[PDB]
Amino acid sequence: APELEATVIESLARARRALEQAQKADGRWLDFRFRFVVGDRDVISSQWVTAYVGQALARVGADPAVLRRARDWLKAHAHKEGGWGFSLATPADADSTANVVHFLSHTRGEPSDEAALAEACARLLHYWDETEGGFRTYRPAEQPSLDGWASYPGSSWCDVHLCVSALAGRVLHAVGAPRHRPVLEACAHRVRQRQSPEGFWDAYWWHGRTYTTRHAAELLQLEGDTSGAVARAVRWTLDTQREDGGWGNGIGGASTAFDTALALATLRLDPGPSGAALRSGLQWLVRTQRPEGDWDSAPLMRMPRPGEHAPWEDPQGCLLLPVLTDRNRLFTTATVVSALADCLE
Repeated sequence: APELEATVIESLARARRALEQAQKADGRWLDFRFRFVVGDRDVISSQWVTAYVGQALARVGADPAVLRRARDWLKAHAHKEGGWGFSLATPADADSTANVVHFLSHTRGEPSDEAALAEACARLLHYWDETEGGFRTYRPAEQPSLDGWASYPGSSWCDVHLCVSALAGRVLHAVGAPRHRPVLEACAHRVRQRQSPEGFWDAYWWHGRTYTTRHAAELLQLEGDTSGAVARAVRWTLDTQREDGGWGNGIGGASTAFDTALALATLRLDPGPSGAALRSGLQWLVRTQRPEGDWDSAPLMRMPRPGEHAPWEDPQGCLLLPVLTDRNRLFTTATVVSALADCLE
């Protein structure tokens, strides 16, 4: 498909530019905005978003200086303990930390870079639950936090989370250290067991059915699963594509770039029946790309109340805060860039 391939290459170039140009002078990317108290300052994600955007740009061979500035920022802005989190204004967490590992997995060979990656991996494993065979996003806090961050023992913020476990397994596969293979395989076991009969997976942190599906399906493929999980996830994905060629969140949303990118990344795992669906989804992204080179964001990430242990059962009713949008479009756009790269390879 030469005409499509050229338009996807141009799309990716414009997106890479938009992401690179959004980098702050000190190397960080900022997105997400929220707070719990009206009479306070907004929390903005620095560490998580920096790692996530960095990883996506690393994957597509973006400006090595941009990438280095971001790695250096992350090294100098780790939490005192526990790795990285939304920002230094919040506790550290497994998912932010997994994204740091994922970003650093692209920089291998120099002993300093090996040390930084091994350290990040050690921090990720702090969140590993050996008894349950999954990752908990937050560790139950030692002392009650200052502004009532919901990481206390009993909070669902500290449960084993399927979305985080799926990503963390993929990330550990990218690192490729034998010592981590046991954790990686336990993550795959958990996702295999908890796939819906329909073929999707639910998420704790994500307002939809697209996110865990994408990560869990790839994890199982990387693990060589023979149980049909990947094919069922792809069939579900094919069956849920919208008439405009995009995908939405699967819980009532219209087509978004985020959901479409996740869907495409899922389809590329089993491309045999999927070629027209891949092409139409790529066309949807090409057609809807903003002039700026990014895509429109939508409400994608949900913060459940700590007393809610199954937010997927009540996505509208579980919310501590309104569903978060990445209003700077960097998280959405980084998700797209990864999918475009996947589709070009």
